[PDB]
Amino acid sequence: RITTPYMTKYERARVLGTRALQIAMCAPVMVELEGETDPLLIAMKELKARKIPIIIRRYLPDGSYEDWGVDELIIT
Amino acid sequence: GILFEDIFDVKDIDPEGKKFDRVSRLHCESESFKMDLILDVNIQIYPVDLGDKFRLVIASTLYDRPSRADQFEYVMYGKVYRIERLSAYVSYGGLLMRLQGDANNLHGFEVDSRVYLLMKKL
Amino acid sequence: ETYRLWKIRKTIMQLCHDRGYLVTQDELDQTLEEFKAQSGDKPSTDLTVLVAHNQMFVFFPEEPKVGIKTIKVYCQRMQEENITRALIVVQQGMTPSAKQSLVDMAPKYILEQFLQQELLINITEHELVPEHVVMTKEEVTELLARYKLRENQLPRIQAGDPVARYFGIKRGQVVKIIRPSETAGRYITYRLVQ
Amino acid sequence: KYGINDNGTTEPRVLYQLDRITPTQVEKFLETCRDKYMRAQMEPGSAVGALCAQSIGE
Repeated sequence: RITTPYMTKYERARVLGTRALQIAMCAPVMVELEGETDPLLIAMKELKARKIPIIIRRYLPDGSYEDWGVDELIIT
Repeated sequence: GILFEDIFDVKDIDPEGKKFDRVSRLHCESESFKMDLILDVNIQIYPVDLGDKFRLVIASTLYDRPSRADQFEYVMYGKVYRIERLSAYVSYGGLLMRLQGDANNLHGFEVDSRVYLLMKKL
Repeated sequence: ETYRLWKIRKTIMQLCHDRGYLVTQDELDQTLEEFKAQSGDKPSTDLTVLVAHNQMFVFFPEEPKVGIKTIKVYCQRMQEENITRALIVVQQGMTPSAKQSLVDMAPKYILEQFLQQELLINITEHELVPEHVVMTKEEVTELLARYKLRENQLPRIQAGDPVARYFGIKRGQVVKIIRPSETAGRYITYRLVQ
Repeated sequence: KYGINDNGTTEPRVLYQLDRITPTQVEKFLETCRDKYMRAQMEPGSAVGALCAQSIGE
């Protein structure tokens, strides 16, 4: 609950990083897509509709963690 | 519909020296209102000379089908963009107008509003 | 000249006020005229302070290079008065055999050593040196916890640093540094000591 | 200098546009200066020294 409630540019990159690679292995798509064949262009459609089945595990450097749903974050 | 009008006497055709070939910045003085204005005028279309009485009308609207206010012979179009004895800066694309002085008759003005000029020689 | 035999006494009574003793305020600030009572005599030890905590014992041995015997002059009155901490403010420096005599008799009595021209300016009131503040034992435990940091892993200041040697800090203590900025002025950093 | 704000009505109406700061703007001014300050934080995990080595070296 203590880290920044803004999705950083390093979290948006990897969430788009692995949701692209998930959807390029026939994952179920959450956005009823409209002809986009680039898997990366599907993932930004997933982000803006805020439907990504991914929870960011944010590591405080002592070892404790703090989860954050991608629904529960403020993208830019 | 007129915001502001009076008769003006242009006194310096270009105060600090000719900087442009098509636009010279006039310095004028009103008649009995004493509104100084610093107006740029495209002189290739509408040549002006030293000591020339010319009318000046500021209107929010002009009312070829609605039969525009066309008795005047030089019409610009621009917006007011600063109000600083009030100054009242009007910009006509690039042509500035700094109508000044005596804020009781300047009352029609505001900021971010479209403003026509309607000049005429005398 | 006496700008020294006075400002040194001005500095160490700023110094042991910062280290938390009880110097009365009138004894702290002296103009030179308040020290012109003794001013002609000491050029041509009459200067030794004992102050206690809210107890250090400074020394100005008139010998330039303090030898082991000169320490041994007041090794005995160190253990006579049951005083635990001391200061030896020297003129030139210690003899290179005498500095071990401090660390041979290390845990019984402390007796830190300063030079003269090291002490002629108060380095705390220097514009480049920010306000070091020694933190308490409970001030460390609320530091480590907030940052979830082990005692080690803090930024580190040496024990022989000129401001650690000023404030009189053993290993294991943590100073709090208020570095002045321009937007905030309260940029706080901490330092574990080595 | 002029133009008393007795209730916001003087007779020349133009005078209230001298320094207009009307409270729809000043609340949008804060919600922007907050969010411009919150956005321009150091994003966590940003190779902070690797930015420093380029910005001294270049």
